This record gives sequence, C-alpha cells and structure tokens, in this order.
Amino acid sequence: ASLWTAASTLVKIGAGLLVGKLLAVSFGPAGLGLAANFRQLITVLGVLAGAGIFNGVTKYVAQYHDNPQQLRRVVGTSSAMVLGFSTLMALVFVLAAAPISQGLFGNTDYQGLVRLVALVQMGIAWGNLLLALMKGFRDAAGNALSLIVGSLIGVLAYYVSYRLGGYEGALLGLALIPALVVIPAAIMLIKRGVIPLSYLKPSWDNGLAGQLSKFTLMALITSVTLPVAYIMMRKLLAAQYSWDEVGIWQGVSSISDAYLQFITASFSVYLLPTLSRLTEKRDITREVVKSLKFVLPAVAAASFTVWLLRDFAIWLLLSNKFTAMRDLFAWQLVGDVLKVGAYVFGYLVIAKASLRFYILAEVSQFTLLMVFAHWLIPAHGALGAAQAYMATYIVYFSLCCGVFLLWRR
Amino acid sequence: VQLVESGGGLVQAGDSLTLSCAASGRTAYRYGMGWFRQHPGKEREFVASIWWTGTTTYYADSVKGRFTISRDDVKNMVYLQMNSLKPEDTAVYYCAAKFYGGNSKRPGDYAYWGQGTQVTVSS
Amino acid sequence: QVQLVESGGGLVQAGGSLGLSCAASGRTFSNYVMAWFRQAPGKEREFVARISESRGTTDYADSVKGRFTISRDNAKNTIYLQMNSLNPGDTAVYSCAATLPAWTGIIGGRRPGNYPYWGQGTQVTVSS
Repeated sequence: ASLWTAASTLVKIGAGLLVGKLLAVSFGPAGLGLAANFRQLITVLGVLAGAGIFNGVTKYVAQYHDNPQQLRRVVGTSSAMVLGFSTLMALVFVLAAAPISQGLFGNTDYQGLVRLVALVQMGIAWGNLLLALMKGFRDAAGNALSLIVGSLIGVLAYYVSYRLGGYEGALLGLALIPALVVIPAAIMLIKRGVIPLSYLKPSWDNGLAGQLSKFTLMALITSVTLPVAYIMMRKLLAAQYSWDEVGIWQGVSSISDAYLQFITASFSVYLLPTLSRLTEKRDITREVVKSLKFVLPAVAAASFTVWLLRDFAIWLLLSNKFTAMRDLFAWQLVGDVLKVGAYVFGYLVIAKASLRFYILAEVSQFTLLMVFAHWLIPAHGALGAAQAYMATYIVYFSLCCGVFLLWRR
Repeated sequence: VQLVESGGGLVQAGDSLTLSCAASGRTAYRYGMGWFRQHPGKEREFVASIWWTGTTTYYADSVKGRFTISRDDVKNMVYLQMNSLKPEDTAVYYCAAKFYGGNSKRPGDYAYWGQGTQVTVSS
Repeated sequence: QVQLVESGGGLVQAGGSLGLSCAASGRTFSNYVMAWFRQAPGKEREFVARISESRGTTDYADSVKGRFTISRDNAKNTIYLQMNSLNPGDTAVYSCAATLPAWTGIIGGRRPGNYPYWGQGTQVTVSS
C-alpha cells in the first residue's frame, strides 16, 4: 500500500521535473513566469473541481463500504456534485474566458486557452473522482497504476501540445496532464471490478451532501487564499520588472517543489490518520512534537543540500539562463523549512476538521504574504518575493507555536 | 568595483556606436548597471539601466527603441549599443553600478561611477 | 527584456496606403520571430502578418493577404508593415510583437498568446 504510493509519487516527481525542464529550456524565464499563474489554476482545479469532495469521498466510501445501500448513496451523491459543478465550471470558463485570462496573464490573449479548460477540467473532476473511489475501496494498485499511466501519457500529451501549439500548447499540456488521468482511471475501474458501475448514477442524499459540503468549503477556502495571493504577487513582480524576472523566482519554487513532495507524504499517511484517533491533549502534543523532531531535520538537510548544489540544480533541472536565482535559494529554502514545519500544525487542524481554525490559518498566510510583498517586491524584484516568502513563514511559524501553546494550556 | 569606459567619439547623424564599460572587481554579476548622460552645465540624466539579474532593462522615452543596454558577465563588460544617433544625444556618457540595484532613474541610487566618455554627433 | 516602440498610424482615406514601423531595443534581434497584430475595442488581438527569424518567410491573415506587406531590417532592429488598399475593416490599434521560434511551434504562429513582448500600439483609422 505505502509502496504503491511511493511508486506513484516517484513517477509523478520524475515527470514533473521532466516537463518542468522542457518548459524551461524551450521558453526560458519568460515562459516559466508567464505559466506559473496558469499552473496555479490547474492545481486549484485539482483541489476545487467536482466540489472538491474527493477527500470526503474516500473517507465515507471506506466508512460505508460494508453497507450496500449507504455505499451507493455516497458514490451517487458524489457523482451528482461532480456532474453539476463540472458543468457550471464549463459555463464559467466559456463566458469569462477573457477576464480570467486578464487576471492570470495580464491580457486577454489567452481566451481560447481558458475556454479550452472548460472541457479539460471535466477530465480533472471525473478523473479525481475515480481515483478517490479506488482509494476508498482500498485499491492502492489500481490507484497507483492509474497515476503512473496518467503521468506517462501526460508527458506524451505535453510534448505534442508544445511542439504543435508552441507556448500556448505547452500551457494546454500542463492542463492535460492531470486531466488525461481519467482515461486510465476509468479503464482501471472497469476491468478491476472493485466498484459496481451502477453506483455512479447521480443521486442526491441531503445528509451526505451536507457532510460532503464541508469538504467543499475547505477546497473553497484553500483555493481563494494562497493561490490568489501568489497570483497578484507574480503579477506585481511582472509589472514592476518583467515576466522574465517572475520566471527567475518561479524556478526556485519549481525546484523546491520536487523534494518537498516526497517529504509531504512522509508525514501525510503516517501523521494524519494518527492525529484523528487520539483525543487527549497530552497525546496530541506527544505526536505534534515528535513529528517535528523528524520533519524539521529532514527538510533542513534536504534544503541545505539543494543550496549546496544550487548551481548544479539550476543547470540540471532548468537552464543556465536561470543562473541569477542562485541567490534566491538561501531565502526561499529557509522559508520552506518554516512552511513545512508549520504544516504539522496545519494537518492538526485538518485532523480535527475545524473550519474556524482552517480559515484562520489560510488567511494568516494570505495576509502575511500580501503585506510582505507590497514592501519587498517593488524594491527587490524576485529577491523581494523570495524574501516575502521567508518573512511570511518566519512570522507564521512563530504565530503557529503561540496559537498552539495557548490552545495546549 | 571600478568602472572604466570607452567607445565614444565623433560620429555623423544616423550612424551607430557601441559604448563599453569595463568593471574591474569581483561579484560583478550581483551588481546592477546604468548609463547616464550629462550636458555641459546641466545635471546628469538617465539613459538606460539593467536589473542586477539581467532579466529586466529600462530605457528613457528619448532612448527606447534606439539604444540597447546589455551585459557580458564573462568579461565583466556592460555595453550601450546606440543605433540611430542624432545631435540630441551629444553629451558625456557615464556608466554607473549598484549592488542588487539597477532599477532607478536617479544618479544617487548608484554608488560607483566611471570616468565618462564624450559622444558628439554632427549634422 | 526586449521592448518594442511603435511608430506611424493615423487617418487615411479608404483605398489609400500607410506604413507602420516597430523599433526594438534588445540583443540578438535577428533571432526573434516578429509579427503584427491589430485589435478593435473589445475584441481579442487579431493576427495580421508575421516574418520568420531565418530565411525571412512571411505569413499574412486571409483578410490582408495581397494588400499588406511585412519586412524586417535586422541592422536597425526595426520591422515594417506596408498597408495598401485600406478599407474601414482595417480600423484598429496595430501592435508589433516579438517572440522566439520555440514559442510559435508548428501551427501556433498566429496566436497572440505565443508572443510575450509587445509594443505600445498605434491607432489606425480608415475613412469613407
């Protein structure tokens, strides 16, 4: 099970580095910067499409997998939420394609790309639902093979998209990578025969829909905080300097997201299920502290190694046209430690399913990101964004400990 | 760092000319550069500058489209390729430097300066 | 950062002619794929003409083919657009655009989103 997840995370990382490298070598810092706001929208779609209930889907599919009547209502209401929201999403993308292009790119020259997303997001919503269902039925193999195939065809789709369409093709490729996974997930769901197909018939259970709505509010809150913040910050950096300067700072985040993904799963399936079962404050503190005793030195060592080979990392994963960001590593990699450090406090809020505290944590990150950006970015450029990213999580980590200590007492 | 300029001289209207600023010192990649012009008896004015990362360049209205500023970090040289020269460009040209800078129009935002080179253009 | 400056435009009688020039301040100007785009109030920027970065191959919109001509002068970092046989359907804000060959692909040479560097735009108006 956990080795299936490792296989998925590995192929996903390798393919992500591969497509990230090809995008860098082909379109340079201007392309990496211009594409970042578009890549921010795709990940949000993976978070907030099909009502963003797929975390709750897997939880309740496994909870009611023994009761056939309640299992059918869970999958049935999940398909209904996906169908309704995927269709409304399509209408939103065809009618507001120009204003969405403006917010993401600064001009309306990407309307056709935004309108095409209306069809692409359907594969993301339906694909992630089929993956969530396979996770709920404890099918780690069917989940992993679907992700591996989806990553393999995503590289093929991205290569053909950018060769034909140019830069806007490469952007379409970045959306097609998570959307095409619905092809192997569907084929795997069929032949593995774990889930009856009639269960996918859209029905509506007001009980499960309201409970699954709480997962929708989480994705809603998540999608309109840090993504919105990072969008305005890259836009302000581009306006005061250039999109080429945004790609300098974007290359730093793109390099860190590689090793920061494997460490994420090291305290995801190992920490989140454990923090849910425990109920005593002493036992909560005994695992919050002991998780930091492993997570902090692990990211510190990994990030320090990246800074030790900052020149090699730039040359390897990107191009020597990104050499200017070697000075950004010290500030961003520090902020990475404090950000992942505060993740332990974030997964504690998710384990308690506290919407109140989840809202407070996301807006805290959003605010600190916005204040520190209006001061650093207009003066220091990409270094200002890397300094705002570090100043944010230096304060946010310290606030997270104070909030935890008050809550602990 | 120390800046030593060259490349100026007397040219006719409409011809090109390239000015070179040789920076002598270490960590020249972390330094942003700017080109300034000065009329006899008037203050120094902004012509062009490059961001210290080398991704962004800034030009004045009377300059944009005509002159091009670039850098060669292998030789620690900064260039000002002037193309459609006109008598209005007749001045003394200074190259300036600033650590983690190069995005200002004011001369006070530049620490190190060059000796200056005279560019005169007739007709 | 390649920056473009438009020059030209203004009033012109129907059937007449007009020349439009774009000047670029940047390095290795001959490496760039250069193009002309136009746009009416509210519409998306529409392709007009494009000139390659190597042999100088040109490409024109179906609505300007035969009337408009694009050309480049790499020694002066400028491109040109000669517009002949102007009709009221050519009243737009014309913009020059620069990009590298990889951004265009094989079929993406006419989409404005494949061009990251743009000029200021100049107004062109045809009478009747």
